[PDB]
Amino acid sequence: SMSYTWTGALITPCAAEESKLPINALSNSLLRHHNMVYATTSRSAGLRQKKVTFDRLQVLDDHYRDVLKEMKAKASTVKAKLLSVEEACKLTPPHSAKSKFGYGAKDVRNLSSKAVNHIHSVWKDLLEDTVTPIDTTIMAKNEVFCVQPERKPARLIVFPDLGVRVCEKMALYDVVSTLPQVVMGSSYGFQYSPGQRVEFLVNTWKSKKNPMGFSYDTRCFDSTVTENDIRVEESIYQCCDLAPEARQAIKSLTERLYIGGPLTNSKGQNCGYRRCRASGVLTTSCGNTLTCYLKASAACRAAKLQDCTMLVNGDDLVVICESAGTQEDAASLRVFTEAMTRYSAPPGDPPQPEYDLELITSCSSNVSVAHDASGKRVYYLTRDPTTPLARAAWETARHTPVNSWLGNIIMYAPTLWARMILMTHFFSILLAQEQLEKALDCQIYGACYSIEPLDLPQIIERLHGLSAFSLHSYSPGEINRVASCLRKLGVPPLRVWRHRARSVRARLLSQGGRAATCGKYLFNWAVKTKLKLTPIPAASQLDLSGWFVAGYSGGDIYHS
Ligand SMILES: Cc1ccc(S(=O)(=O)Nc2cc(-c3ccc(F)cc3)sc2C(=O)O)cc1
Repeated sequence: SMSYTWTGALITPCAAEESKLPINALSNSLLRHHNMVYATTSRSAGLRQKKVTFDRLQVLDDHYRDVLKEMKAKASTVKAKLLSVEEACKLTPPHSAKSKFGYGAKDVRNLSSKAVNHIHSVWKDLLEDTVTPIDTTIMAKNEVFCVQPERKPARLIVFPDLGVRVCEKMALYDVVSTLPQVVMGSSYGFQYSPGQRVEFLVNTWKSKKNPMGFSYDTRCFDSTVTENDIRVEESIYQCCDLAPEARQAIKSLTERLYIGGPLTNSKGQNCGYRRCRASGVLTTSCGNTLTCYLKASAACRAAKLQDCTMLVNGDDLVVICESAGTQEDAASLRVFTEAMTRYSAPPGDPPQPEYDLELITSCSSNVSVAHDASGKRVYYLTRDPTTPLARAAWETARHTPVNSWLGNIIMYAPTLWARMILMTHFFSILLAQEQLEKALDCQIYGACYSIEPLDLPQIIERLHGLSAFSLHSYSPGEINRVASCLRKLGVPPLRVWRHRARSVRARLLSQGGRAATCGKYLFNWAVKTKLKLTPIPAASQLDLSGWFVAGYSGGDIYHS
């Protein structure tokens, strides 16, 4: 079973593509080494196709079936509801890819008769037809990165028509939003805010007599997902207490879309056929998480890991267990990897045991420690700032659908780099354009949110605590990583950011209201004589319930 079969037709762009970093009057204030930043384009799609195309083989043992039985038992306690057409329409991002049937996302959100009538016809077809493959479009993603030691090819996105996507929501939004946590419990990563993820990892690490942990990187996970895997996923969904109509729709979507289907480029030409995970469907996140959890849990048993605790976020996996010594741990990991491989999940980078929690990277992030105003140790989530800064550079010269700088500030507010650079840089820009009150779209765990920059102090306090505005004395390793990134990209030093931050702060304070609050809390680090920094009122008015519940990457979800 080949993950993909190709016809030879190219994966084409739907518009002009820029690979080199766009430069404007503000670029140099952020970084000088422009040539280090690039965006992937359809021109490298061929390289990616070669990487993701291969045969899959699976050998399923009793551990695999035992874990699946446990998962099904838990799934049977779930009761999910079908979404109405309007509810599903409201979850559609305003700028989602238009339908080829005469209507767009805007029409969907407005509940226009034409869009609504077509959605109903698609739904009706799903109930009556459970065998005809559904068409999908394949595109090369345009993403920004920084040249790495060891340029990456564009990732591929595969998605069905807008009408089908709305139907996916009606049949599965509730399921993908609630089933994972019930089945995986504390191992389900998307139920945690950054701070809660740290808490879980730290408490788990402390729960072992001699902790040992490792991250497991499956090589091209989506391509390793087999027909068996996708049918097993469906069998789990079907354990739920569902309306018969939902069961039919889920069965149909699985047979006609999730298992595989024809691939069409932006020009309308047949590019080939997919027999693996589609990266752009509602169940991509839930499905990968379930499958990764199933295989990893079985592998932990096959390798005889002692008290293994897992944390899974889609294809991202981390395991923390009881150490049996350096030599034995190395042996256990090899067996774990052999098991994963038998399950069709071979590693890209071979896993290695770590005995220092800070050195374990999962979800492209790691736990580190700093100190608050009181001098107390505070654990927080951070990550290598390279990609975040590369994308900020792009966003500095071009307006984009997703403002990664905002999402990164939200998720990494306590970090040295987000505070010193991202906050300072963008608030200066917002001030100059008098766009402080303009809400911006960003993404959290794949879902899109419209957020007002002025609400950041409230958001940060609620999610990270007041200490996020006073962290200092960062770790040697974190300091070295940030310093390295600044040199690599050619970013101005601390003295320059502090100077700018003092100016931005002074300007915000003069604005009063929420702006003044942003200046007081976000930039207290820049002043020589720090201020009070006490709780904030309004903060408790924003509804943050739903932000960290489930993953929706590739799911075309809008939460507002
Ligand atoms: C957000 C923030 C908080 C504190 C400071 S600081 O200058 O007081 N002290 C500190 C500055 C650091 C630093 C390290 C590497 C760089 F490439 C730039 C700055 S690390 C640190 C520390 O306290 O451990 C700056 C920025």
